[PDB]
Amino acid sequence: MFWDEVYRGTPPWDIDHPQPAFQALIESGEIRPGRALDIGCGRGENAIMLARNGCDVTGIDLARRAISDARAKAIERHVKVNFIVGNVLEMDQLFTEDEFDIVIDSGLFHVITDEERLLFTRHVHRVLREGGRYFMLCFSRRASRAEIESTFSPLFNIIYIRDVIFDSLLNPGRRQAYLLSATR
Ligand SMILES: Nc1ncnc2c1ncn2[C@@H]1O[C@H](CSCC[C@H](N)C(=O)O)[C@@H](O)[C@H]1O
Repeated sequence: MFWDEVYRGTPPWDIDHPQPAFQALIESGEIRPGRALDIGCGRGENAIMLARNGCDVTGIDLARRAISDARAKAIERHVKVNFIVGNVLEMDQLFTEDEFDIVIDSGLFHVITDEERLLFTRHVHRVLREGGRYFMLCFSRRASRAEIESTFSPLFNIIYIRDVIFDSLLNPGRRQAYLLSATR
């Protein structure tokens, strides 16, 4: 399966630290610690950072190798995180509605197929608590912001879309990104 193949190596988003956009949300107090879900969590850096800052954290990813490596990191860093193999489009089998204070999405929405985009937003909306926060980080230009807005505004109250930086292993390193903050 494609995502098993990418985690045979180190893809360009697979940095050795959490994304600064999410870490800044924690360090500024914009996010208050709570029950958090990291969808498409990859090798777990953002989920582990959330857990080290007092969140009760679950991470889900399709790729068993990413989940296994994420568990290894959690053990290495003496942090408790529930890392599970699973499909975000089947979360009605894994989580309840209204369960999570925080859902973070670091590059998952970016790779959801256009056919499944509406189903994706419904699953995310379902597991977010009333008044919870969905944070979605993706690559940015002008139409990138317009499609984020059109995709999420039916189901979510959009709080903001913010220009931020994204760390990567690419040869410019720091790239341009958009951060969506939204509630239900
Ligand atoms: N339907 C799906 N359900 C759960 N995870 C998925 C998925 N489709 C793709 N993914 C996962 O989504 C991730 C996007 S890459 C982002 C990885 C991680 N959040 C990071 O910032 O490093 C990949 O790890 C991929 O395996």
